[PDB]
Amino acid sequence: RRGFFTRWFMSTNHKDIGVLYLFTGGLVGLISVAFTVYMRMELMAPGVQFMCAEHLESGLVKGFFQSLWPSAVENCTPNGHLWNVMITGHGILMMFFVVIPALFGGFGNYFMPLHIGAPDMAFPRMNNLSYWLYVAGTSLAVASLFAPGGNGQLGSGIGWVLYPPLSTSESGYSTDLAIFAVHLSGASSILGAINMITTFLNMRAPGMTMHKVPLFAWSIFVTAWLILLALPVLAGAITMLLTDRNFGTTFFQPSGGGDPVLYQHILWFFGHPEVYIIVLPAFGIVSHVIATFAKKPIFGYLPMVYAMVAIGVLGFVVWAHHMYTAGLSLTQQSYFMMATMVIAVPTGIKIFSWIATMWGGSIELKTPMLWALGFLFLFTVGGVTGIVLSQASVDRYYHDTYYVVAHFHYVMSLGAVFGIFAGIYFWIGKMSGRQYPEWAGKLHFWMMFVGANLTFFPQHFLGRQGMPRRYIDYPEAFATWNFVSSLGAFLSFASFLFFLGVIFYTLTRGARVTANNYWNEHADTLEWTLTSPPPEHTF
Amino acid sequence: SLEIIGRPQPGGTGFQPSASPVATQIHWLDGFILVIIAAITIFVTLLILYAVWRFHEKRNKVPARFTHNSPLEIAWTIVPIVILVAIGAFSLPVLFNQQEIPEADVTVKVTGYQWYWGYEYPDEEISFESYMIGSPATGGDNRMSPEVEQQLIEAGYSRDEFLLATDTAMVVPVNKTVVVQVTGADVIHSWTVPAFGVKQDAVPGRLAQLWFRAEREGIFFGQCSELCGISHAYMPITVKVVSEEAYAAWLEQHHHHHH
Ligand code: HEA
Ligand code: HEA
Ligand SMILES: CCCCCCCCCCO[C@@H]1O[C@H](CO)[C@@H](O[C@H]2O[C@H](CO)[C@@H](O)[C@H](O)[C@H]2O)[C@H](O)[C@H]1O
Ligand SMILES: CCCCCCCCCCO[C@@H]1O[C@H](CO)[C@@H](O[C@H]2O[C@H](CO)[C@@H](O)[C@H](O)[C@H]2O)[C@H](O)[C@H]1O
Ligand SMILES: CCCCCCCCCCCCC
Ligand SMILES: CCCCCCCCCCCCC
Ligand SMILES: [Ca+2]
Ligand SMILES: [Cu+2]
Ligand SMILES: [Cu+2]
Ligand SMILES: [Cu+2]
Ligand SMILES: [Mg+2]
Ligand SMILES: [O-]
Repeated sequence: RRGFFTRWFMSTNHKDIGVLYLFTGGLVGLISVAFTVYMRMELMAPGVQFMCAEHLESGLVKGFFQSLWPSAVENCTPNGHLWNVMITGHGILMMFFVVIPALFGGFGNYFMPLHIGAPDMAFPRMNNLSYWLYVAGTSLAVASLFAPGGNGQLGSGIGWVLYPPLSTSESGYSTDLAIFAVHLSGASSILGAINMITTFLNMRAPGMTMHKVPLFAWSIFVTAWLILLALPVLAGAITMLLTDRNFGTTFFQPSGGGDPVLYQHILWFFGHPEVYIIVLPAFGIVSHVIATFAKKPIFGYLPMVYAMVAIGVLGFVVWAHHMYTAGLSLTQQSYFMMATMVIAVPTGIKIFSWIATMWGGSIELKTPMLWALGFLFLFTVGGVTGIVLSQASVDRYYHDTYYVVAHFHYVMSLGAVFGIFAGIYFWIGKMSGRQYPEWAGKLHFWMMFVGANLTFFPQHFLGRQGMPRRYIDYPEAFATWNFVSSLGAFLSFASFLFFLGVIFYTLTRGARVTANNYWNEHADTLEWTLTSPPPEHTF
Repeated sequence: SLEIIGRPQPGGTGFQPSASPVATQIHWLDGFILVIIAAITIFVTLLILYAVWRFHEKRNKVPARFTHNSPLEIAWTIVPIVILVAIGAFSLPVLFNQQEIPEADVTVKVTGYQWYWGYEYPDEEISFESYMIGSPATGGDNRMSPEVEQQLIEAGYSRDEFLLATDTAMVVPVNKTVVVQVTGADVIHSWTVPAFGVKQDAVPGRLAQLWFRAEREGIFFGQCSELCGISHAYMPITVKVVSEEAYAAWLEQHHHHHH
């Protein structure tokens, strides 16, 4: 009856929009991960072998294929701009167009209404628009890569956080396109957030009291508030960049009386909440998953809710720990350090509660549980290096080095992302009507576990040895751990391609789901009382 | 000649050597925090592995139902607080020592440009620019070549210092308090020397200060630490720390005698 476009892209139903966000997030994820393989190809060995200026004189296509095969150093003129563009593209895609659309826009849109017994979102057409603004933003971010940019080449080589005067002086209009992309991502997130909040407050089922709402729906609720405060502040920061670039203002230009550091305060006021926006929905998913496979209800439900609330609020008063070397007074540094340290307390409550949930349980090591258990261990590794970094005295050394990179990839790529995979394996039977093959989920898990640890753990070493961020090339002494890191990245990439094969097989040939609840009775939230997939109109 | 001290070493896993009291404090503080965070991480990991081993479904077929344990829930809020307070107690004094600028024996004003550093010694009326050996300024294109290698050797280095070595160095006397004032000329750069435990952004329109006192003579390298465009990877920092007498000799070499 309905064509493929009408069935999916035109749908205003939360479950369909959820699925659209998941697939799209996965596709943009694949693109951004491919950038990192190329990045790690260049970082595998000292000397520049792939990112040669000589490749610019060929076509876009033949230049692309030339770029993939290594040249001798003496035939390769280093092109730092390509490196800077790849790095910026990878970061912007991840932070605006991958993990939050997957967790918040994807699982958030899909499961939050199911969890509270709501038939749909408050504003279903607004929900559909949110998705289109997301795709439009992604399209512009991607377009920026092929638009006239810095140094008379294509693309913006300015870092995902767009610091001026670099970002305000970058030639071409590629940077303006990236700014518009981020505006459109922001709008997408705000529309989503308005829906989540209105639905959560006004559309819970009869009897569904606030203290009976499942933890994932709480995580999405808290996340939406952060978005409402954080994203308009960013829209301001980047609009100021656009006006300095195009409309004669001098907000961040010292010649006109501006201050580059003012941008940083406004940016990081969004930039820290951003990372709690990323990880909270993953906290939610981990809670549902551990409770299910430990066959035991969540330990400390109320502390779990209040911890996420405390994390969200604290996330707004710590931003200048990204600015310890930017010219902050000793007083500001001391405050922001101590404020930041407080965040470990509510986060520790959650980690310990998850372990206490497992304690005395009957633990089933199915694929979704492996991801959640990995999350506990790996998010802890990343969280503690965050605490190290909060110490401004130690951050003097670590700032703008690969130790920071190691920190954030542990919490994001071995944390938030493990949360995404946990949710995918937990819920694919429910969303699709077909179950994944257990052995392949487990192989995926172990390949990713070994690969991602090999990729990022050695970056701590590189950072301690003083390797800076955003470098196309490095002193020879950094060779060993860069080589190991790159091997890890390649193994990680294989695991991801395998994963995509697992999803393809699942959705085409996977064993049909014959039960509303194909796990166990401790998967005790409303989606498990519905069919697999749930009916078009639910409740 | 001068010993090369402030540099990364092959396969290294620790900090670069310390050559200042500030760097030594960082090494101590990070070592202290590392023991603590390793303990915490090992604790969390062992608890997870134990729980899985102990309460695996083939071993424990009947799950418990508890969702509370006040004594424990209090302990695991309070203990993290104590640890954080302990870390803060040692961390704040180090921070204060880093950021309280003492009286200068030597004052250097550093400016970051795309893509090189400028040094001015206002007490000595000395001013000069410092480019990577291998940079276009020195005839190169930011890669190793037989010319670059010969240039590194002539300057007192080897091919191993490529990307670290500059054509000119910031020279200072050993055991003297150096105050460095850092600013940017165009975009933000960042001036750093790992061996000294210092790093300060070079922001256009702002003059920021840092200090160090080098405790041994030698050569110490840093690298630009705020992305600043195409040659971010290719504008390093060389500091040579020398005797009071060798420092004077270098000053006189810069003195113009016009009549
Ligand atoms: C998922 C995203 C995410 C998350 C959740 C976090 C969480 C945290 N982050 Fe991180 N961070 C990033 C992503 C994230 N970060 C990114 C992308 C950057 C780089 C930005 C850029 O420049 O591009 C960054 C950079 C960054 C900096 C700036 C570093 C620099 O540029 O020099 C700092 C400074 O303090 C910091 C700190 C912290 C802290 C303290 C936490 C805390 O929330 C973590 C708390 C968790 C734990 C502590 C572990 C579990 C707790 C226990 C087991 C209890 C017991 C523990 C103790 C008593 C310590 N991070
Ligand atoms: C979500 C956040 C995220 C993730 C997942 C990743 C993933 C990876 N990152 Fe990235 N990284 C950033 C965010 C992220 N990165 C940011 C913000 C920067 C800063 C850029 C800047 O400096 O401006 C950065 C920078 C950065 C650098 C430093 C560049 C530099 O300073 O010069 C490096 C270096 O190796 C790197 C490597 C990798 C690798 C090898 C992977 C991966 O290949 C690791 C393996 C992981 C997988 C194979 C799985 C990925 C799965 C998903 C993403 C989920 C997809 C969605 C669904 C399935 C629904 N990244
Ligand atoms: C005694 C016999 C005398 C015969 C003399 C005539 C033969 C000359 C052929 C030289 O060999 C060339 O070497 C290049 C450099 O290795 C190759 O470039 C290729 O490989 C390079 C690797 O450095 C890349 O940089 C280049 O872009 C890519 O085109 C190129 O294809 C290859 O033909
Ligand atoms: C499933 C996903 C798989 C991802 C794809 C992985 C691609 C990895 C292949 C990279 O190829 C290597 O690149 C090195 C450069 O980094 C070369 O180093 C050598 O050659 C260089 C000259 O090109 C020299 O400068 C080096 O010192 C020397 O070690 C090496 O020969 C070459 O084989
Ligand atoms: C239990 C049936 C086994 C079917 C195997 C599905 C795994 C798909 C692997 C795809 C790999 C693509 C690179
Ligand atoms: C919780 C993991 C923190 C990562 C820090 C790695 C440092 C280990 C290197 C020890 C050698 C230093 C002398
Ligand atoms: Ca290379
Ligand atoms: Cu932050
Ligand atoms: Cu610079
Ligand atoms: Cu730079
Ligand atoms: Mg910086
Ligand atoms: O952050």
